[PDB]
Amino acid sequence: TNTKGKRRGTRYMFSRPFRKHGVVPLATYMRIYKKGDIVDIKGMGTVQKGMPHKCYHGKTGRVYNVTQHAVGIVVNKQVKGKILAKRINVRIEHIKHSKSRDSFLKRVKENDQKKKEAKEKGTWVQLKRQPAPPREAHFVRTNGKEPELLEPIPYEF
Amino acid sequence: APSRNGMVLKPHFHKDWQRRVATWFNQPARKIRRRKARQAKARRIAPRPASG
Amino acid sequence: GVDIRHNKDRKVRRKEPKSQDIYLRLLVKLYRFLARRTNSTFNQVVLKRLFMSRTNRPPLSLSRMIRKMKLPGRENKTAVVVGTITDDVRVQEVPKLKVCALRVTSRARSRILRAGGKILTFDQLALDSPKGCGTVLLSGPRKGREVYRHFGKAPGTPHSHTKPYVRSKGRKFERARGRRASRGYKN
Amino acid sequence: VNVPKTRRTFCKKCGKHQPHKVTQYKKGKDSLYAQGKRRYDRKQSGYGGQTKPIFRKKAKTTKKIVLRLECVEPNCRSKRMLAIKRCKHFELGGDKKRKGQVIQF
RNA sequence: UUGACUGGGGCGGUACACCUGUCAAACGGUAACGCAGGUGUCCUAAGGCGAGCUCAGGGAGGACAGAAACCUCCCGUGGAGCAGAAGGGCAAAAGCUCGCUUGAUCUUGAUUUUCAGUACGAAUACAGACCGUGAAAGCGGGGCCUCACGAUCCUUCUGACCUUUUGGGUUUUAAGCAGGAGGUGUCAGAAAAGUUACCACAGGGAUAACUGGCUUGUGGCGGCCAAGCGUUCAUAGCGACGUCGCUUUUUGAUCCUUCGAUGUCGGCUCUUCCUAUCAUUGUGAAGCAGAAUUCGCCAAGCGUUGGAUUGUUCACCCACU
RNA sequence: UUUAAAUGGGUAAGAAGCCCGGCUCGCUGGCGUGGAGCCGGGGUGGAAUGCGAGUGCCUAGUGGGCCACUUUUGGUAAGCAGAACUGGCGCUGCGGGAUGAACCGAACGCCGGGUUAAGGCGCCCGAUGCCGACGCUCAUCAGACCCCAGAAAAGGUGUU
RNA sequence: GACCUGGGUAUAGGGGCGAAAGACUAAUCGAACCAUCUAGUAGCUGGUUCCCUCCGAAGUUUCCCUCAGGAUAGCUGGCG
RNA sequence: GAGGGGCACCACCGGCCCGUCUCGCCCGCCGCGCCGGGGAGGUGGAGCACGAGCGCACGUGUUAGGACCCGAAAGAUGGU
RNA sequence: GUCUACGGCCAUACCACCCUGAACGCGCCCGAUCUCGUCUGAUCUCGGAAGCUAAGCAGGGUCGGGCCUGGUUAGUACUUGGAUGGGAGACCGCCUGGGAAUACCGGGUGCUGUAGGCU
Ligand SMILES: [Mg+2]
Ligand SMILES: [Mg+2]
Ligand SMILES: [Mg+2]
Ligand SMILES: [Mg+2]
Ligand SMILES: [Mg+2]
Ligand SMILES: [Mg+2]
Ligand SMILES: [Mg+2]
Ligand SMILES: [Mg+2]
Ligand SMILES: [Mg+2]
Ligand SMILES: [Zn+2]
Repeated sequence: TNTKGKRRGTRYMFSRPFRKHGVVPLATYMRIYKKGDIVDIKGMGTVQKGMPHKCYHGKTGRVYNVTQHAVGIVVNKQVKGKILAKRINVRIEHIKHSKSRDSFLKRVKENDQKKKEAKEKGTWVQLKRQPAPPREAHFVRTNGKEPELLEPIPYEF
Repeated sequence: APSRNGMVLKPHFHKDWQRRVATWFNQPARKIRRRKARQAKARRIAPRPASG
Repeated sequence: GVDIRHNKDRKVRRKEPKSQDIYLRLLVKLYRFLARRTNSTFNQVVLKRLFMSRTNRPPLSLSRMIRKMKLPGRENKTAVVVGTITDDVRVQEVPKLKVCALRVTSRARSRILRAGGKILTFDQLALDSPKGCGTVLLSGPRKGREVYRHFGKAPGTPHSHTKPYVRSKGRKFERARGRRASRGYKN
Repeated sequence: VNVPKTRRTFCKKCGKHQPHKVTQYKKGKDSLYAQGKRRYDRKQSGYGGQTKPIFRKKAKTTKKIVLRLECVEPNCRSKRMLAIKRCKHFELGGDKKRKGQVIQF
């Protein structure tokens, strides 16, 4: 019916984007992945060996195995009525470091150095974040001039 | 015709087994019958030991 | 109308035993009085185990009880089990521990008493320790049943270890295809 | 599909690469007195007719051709089976091809 | 015994196992006898590794030599090639040429794909061997990736100085264990020709042939525009190229109702209804002299026959009006 | 197809974390290198909202569906054929749409008082029996309330 | 007249007899009638008997000579 | 506040037994061998890791039996 | 102020053309006896140091072409959610939120690591 073949709906996503073809740059290979690193999957098109599947392109998993040319990644995959932790072996060119935790690893750094910064000074800094509050009762100035009158323009073709 | 996890069974009832059924309703009445056949024999060989 | 629930909302525990044993009903009337009146959680755990099934109240061998009471600190407390105490043949000597159970077996209660021990019921447990103070309550291995090793994923599933229902263990009984790499596949 | 006459491959007897004499595998004289031939003879015999299925709905046109590698170094004589993906025409020792050819059809 | 799917069935086709682009609605998934095609192979190199090289095309020159022969220089981001269908990918290259080779070998698990998260097939990351190639880093366990294939039972061959051959030995044989092959294309795999109007049963309105219903392509009947025709003169009468509608008296299309039955053509007999008016009443317009016609309007009151051929509906002819 | 939304998909928002010192290794190797594991130690307030959760066994019925917005394929079209998302009908009464499977409101234990939703208030028929406001419209075929149950191009010195 | 007819007699069920219609064989004939195997089989139609309380579906996945049927996952309830 | 011992169960690491595979050396003698036993790593098993079964009763589910009830067109045996 | 060897990001780095280039270097350059490779010491390999900034190479220039970035296009086009909104329809407006792209115009045109040398 609808051709259950690997690399099927990937006319555009296993394609190098535009005017970035050629042999791949070398800092991609000089990336260091350890166990528990949070990596995100993006299959390229130049390297043919370790592309995961189109099910995982765009998703983000965790490293449990490090090999000579690849990395074992456990990702969550949505099958019909449940998710499953699938462990997929992906070569090193199709992954990169996900920055998705690195705004949390900055504010565990600047939180604990600021926690003891008030412990030595005796204050109540309240380092837990709040979402965007309603605006402060401010006081606008209209110094000298007048608010400009605008009116809806007529219709023309 | 089967279902979830169970035994895979071969019941030997594919034959006319209801004409060959044996009901042990006489098995009390055959135990007191073969007791009496031991007693009426034990006094027939009266001095000789029973069970021969 | 109010919400869109699936109506769980009927808790499916036990509020009384299905057993009609009148001695066991007197223990419940002893301990559901204690559970609502003594502010101890010992008498809530003992009371909910008197409700439990014969399956959920497994037996406890006499060698686990002396293995789980030779721990540091347990030397002069009481062994409590809502369930039976069978003995181990495997054990050689028995200490002088103090126990408490529904129904210790005949050989096990001969061996505790020779060694200087003391069997209690839940009646004279309640008069000694009403709060449950100075007790080590134990349980038998409730997944020790043979029933639980047929439970799992499915025998044909890969990495299953699930013991199929065969009418006779042996050669020619569920060993050919789906069990070895030659005859078809191995699961 | 053309394979060469000899081939330097692994032999399981000594655990080395050492050359082999590769020929073609033929099926063989179907022996009497095998267990399923003994069974088919005491089943077919009598009244009842043909007693087992005879396959007639044939579809494939080729076969998986298999080679037999024969370890050439003496007092080893280790034989084994090696398969190839299926082919219609199978040469076995002839005509290595060269690309400087006037080939004209 | 006489396959299945099927806008009823048959014939046709294969949507029956599979791959590419689209449908598909920017993760993935997604149907139709949807669209555009493809597969049951080919390859000892078109596998492997290293080296050197650059392609299609164009410009400008060179004896014959011209659109196309070979030679040279310049430009040349892939417009070439990569066995074949497409899509993706690729330039000191995955393409061309050359030198070596056989990793297209041995072995155990795990993971991915379809998926029930079973199998096959295909694949990925390893590991332990033995090897190839390269100065080396390395790369390599088939083809640049996405397809190219196949259970149980049976058979055959190979493997160990193996296991069993029933009281104990020896030998042949047979059975085993391990993995290759000989197939199931209806491709998770039966062993298979019709005919029935002499026919039978269980059903099915899940499903045709009749009406009715939705639809109006088609058939019909109408308008709007106006290049023209009408001696002249668009519109008395017509009217191309268009374009908007109505009707359910055509035929389809669909499959809603009916398969424990709605009696299926035509004619005869008989009543009513409609108007999109052939005639009769009252009228307006002509390219209306009169006569006769023609085109509109109110209008269904009242009429609309006798026959030959044909089962005819329909047709066609004679005659009356 | 260079560019490229909205909607959408994954992940992270802590003690299973952060840090320090030490020991193991047959892996790695200029290196007391690298990385894994292991032991001991140090300090918990780490988005908003809501909610009690976890897990096992046994298991019936079902495997003809249909509909409506929105997005779509085949088709001239269909109360047609086929998909996507959500709701509903089937399984479901009630108020309204006169009528009704699916529209609109709202879901239902048995009753009294109150108030509304959608819809309405000449009379059938509860409620405008308001001294309701401003205009538009004359039909010899008037118009009259989602789905929805009848119309188009074109035209009018008819009136605004 | 290859005529009509009585009684006697012969042929019997995959058999009989047929100037042939698959006609006729005891109102039964493209295979009689009686009894038994037999309560044969049916994925197909029909029916399936008291009350109240609580929870409450699915018409989709994958495989099948599969398409009016099953098996399997989902959905449910019951027990904990 | 904190600390301690931690049931059952869950997850993980380690070990053990049987089959196979690679790698290796040592040990024993009812008799010195085409003998016996051991090791270290990886794997296959419905295993061990201080036992939970048995018998009896009931309820539910499925299966074989006429199998919830009724229903064919048939096939066969022996007769009239 | 720049370079050489090796690099990272891979056009703000490329492309066409025109100027300038001290000192080190890079290079053109001069030779085949060896090493090696050619139809051809042209390339490739090997011996150098007689000349040269002509080229490459490096700076700078062009109302340059691209490339990068920004306005404008534009709250436009689309779109979430909503209505017993309009319309015979096709389609449309509003509500509640999100929000592009080209022409046209403006500004930039390599940044850096390791190691060594010149000034
Ligand atoms: Mg609504
Ligand atoms: Mg020379
Ligand atoms: Mg030479
Ligand atoms: Mg030279
Ligand atoms: Mg220069
Ligand atoms: Mg110059
Ligand atoms: Mg310049
Ligand atoms: Mg410029
Ligand atoms: Mg919207
Ligand atoms: Zn050999």
